[PDB]
Amino acid sequence: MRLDNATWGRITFGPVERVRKRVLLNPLTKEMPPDEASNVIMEILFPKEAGIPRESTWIHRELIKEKREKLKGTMITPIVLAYMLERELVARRRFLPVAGATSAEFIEMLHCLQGENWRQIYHPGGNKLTESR
Amino acid sequence: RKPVGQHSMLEAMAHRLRMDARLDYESGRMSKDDFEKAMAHLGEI
Amino acid sequence: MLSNCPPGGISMTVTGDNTKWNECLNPRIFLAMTERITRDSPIWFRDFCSIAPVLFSNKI
Amino acid sequence: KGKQYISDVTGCTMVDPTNGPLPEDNEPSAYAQLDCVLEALDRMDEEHPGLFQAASQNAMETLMVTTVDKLTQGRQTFDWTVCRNQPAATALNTTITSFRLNDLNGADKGGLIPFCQDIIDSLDRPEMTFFSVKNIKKKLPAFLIKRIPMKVKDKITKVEYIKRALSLNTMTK
Amino acid sequence: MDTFITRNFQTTIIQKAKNTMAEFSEDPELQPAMLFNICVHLEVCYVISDMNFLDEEGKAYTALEGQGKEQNLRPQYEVIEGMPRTIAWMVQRSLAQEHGIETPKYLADLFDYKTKRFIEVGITKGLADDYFWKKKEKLGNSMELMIFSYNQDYSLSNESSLDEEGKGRVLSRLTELQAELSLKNLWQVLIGEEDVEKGIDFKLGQTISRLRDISVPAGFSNFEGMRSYIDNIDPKG
RNA sequence: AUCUAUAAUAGCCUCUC
RNA sequence: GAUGAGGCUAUU
RNA sequence: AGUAGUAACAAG
Ligand SMILES: [Mg+2]
Repeated sequence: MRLDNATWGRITFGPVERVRKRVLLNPLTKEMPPDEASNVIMEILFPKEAGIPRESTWIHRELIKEKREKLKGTMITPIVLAYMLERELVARRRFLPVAGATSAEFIEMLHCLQGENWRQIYHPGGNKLTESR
Repeated sequence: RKPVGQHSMLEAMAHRLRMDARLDYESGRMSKDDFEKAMAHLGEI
Repeated sequence: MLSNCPPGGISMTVTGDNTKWNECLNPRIFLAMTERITRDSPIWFRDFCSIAPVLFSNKI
Repeated sequence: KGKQYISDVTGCTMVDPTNGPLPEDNEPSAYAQLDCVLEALDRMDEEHPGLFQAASQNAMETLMVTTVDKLTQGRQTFDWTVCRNQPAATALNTTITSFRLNDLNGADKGGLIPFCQDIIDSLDRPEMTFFSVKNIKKKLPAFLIKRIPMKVKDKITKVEYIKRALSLNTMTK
Repeated sequence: MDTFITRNFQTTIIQKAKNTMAEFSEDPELQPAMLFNICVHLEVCYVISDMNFLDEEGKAYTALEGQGKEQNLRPQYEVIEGMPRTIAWMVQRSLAQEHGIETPKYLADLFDYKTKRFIEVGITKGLADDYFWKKKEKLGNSMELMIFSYNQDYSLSNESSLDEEGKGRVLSRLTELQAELSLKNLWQVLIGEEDVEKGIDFKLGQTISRLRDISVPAGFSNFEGMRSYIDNIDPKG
């Protein structure tokens, strides 16, 4: 949907200086470190065999309930749902060469945004955060 | 998630099945006869 | 390194590989390295780190 | 050109080039000098205060929170019970079972430190009992030889086990 | 020392206490007092857990002689302590999930189905009320806790869930234990506060020690000389 | 300001004559 | 018969 | 034969 609801500007030919930076690959509505995400996933899908109720999960308690509301009667294998939740929560950050656009919405199109000798104007769809602006 | 424990797999599985049977019986999932059979099997193990 | 070159001097780059890198490195030197690195560690950890070079010194 | 002797543990021929004579030409030389290595390490330490201590502390903590199953993450590993190559998990499980045979139950504690202590103690056992694979050969006319492997108990001495534990299985890349 | 514990406490109690200490990484020999405390705690837990049984109508009834095994189907109380941490936590989480109650932050000692509550039974040497309040400091109302003492002092929680006969039997068993340990001259053994620092142990055997000894460069007799040389000598220049 | 944190399997690339 | 380490990638 | 190249296959 983000790709489809996108506008493409002009393409310019000229030098492009790209710097290798650690950037987020895909946008996430909610982002937490892998340990916190794993704890939240265990609470959502396997509450019985979850272990110590770590205090770090407190902030996400409400969220857990929401997820337990959506997956109350799902006949999908629990591991696939767990990895769906990891995709939606766990962040993938990689060192990539970027030039003037590091937001995750732009990293998805990075292959099309620019090379070493050309720039492509791209307007991703959806909504953007105030912090990025 | 990698399970953790220094006890045997048999003991963990037996305790898990005992808890499942007891909670099913208390919640009405399991009737009298099936609960008795499960308890007998667990005691035998 | 380029910015640190003294003014009016010359900076030269050597592209090099080490010949017989594996044949010439000695596990005893690695035991000495492990002993030096774990200077301020508890004795048990020092012995644990020393085990592997000791095993490699007597490899078959 | 280093010191040649006979190993008192295995009886093998051992060559020690460290602290040996300095090379007199440009041929490859393994005669590293301990004093120079220590001087280089001291220079590294004084360029990087606290680096060695921090690294040792981090490694100690990681080892303290490391489990035996970490050894299952490798590829084909040398199995001493069968003197072959087997998947890392298979070799680890076979070693654990053999240790259980020889009164070595450190792996049950879960941590890697007890398992390595078990390995160290196993190096001291006067005799080692394990499970090995033996092939039964049958004549299938075509005649061809059909191999049926099966598990059988086996025993080796202290020296044979020590040599096997120190053995490296070589192949071609 | 350990002979009294083995003779008095059953095999299961000692086994579970040893397993719990191993989970907590405490050497039983260096701390026999903790072993004894865990054994008595588990003994009282089982004593209370073996006094009621739920019936077909979901009401508690006592136990007596002449009853068959079939009649005793589901115990009134479920025991949490004396079990591996993982299994106990799984049991507690399952009970909380299936009884619509939030999981308490700390592992409980017993669970009562009649009142559907977690009970933290404790043993104190001093004032019962002081220990009761101190345990109240952690959660207070999330887990109704009851404290017993060696001086026949009890602090039952607000919601009493036991009769006088069981409390009297527990106190009598504790008093008998006190008498037998006093006449056997073991009270001073337990009272002693002897807990020195304990850390990881990694000892080297004969074979590995000899391998390390012959694994040194030329000019060193053994590994001890190597280690001293590395630690002390200055290689400058 | 991504520094933290990160289960497993498989693949591709790089690193004795 | 096909190893160790590092990086990236896909999947559970 | 051939492939191939410091050692193999050309069925087991
Ligand atoms: Mg090079």
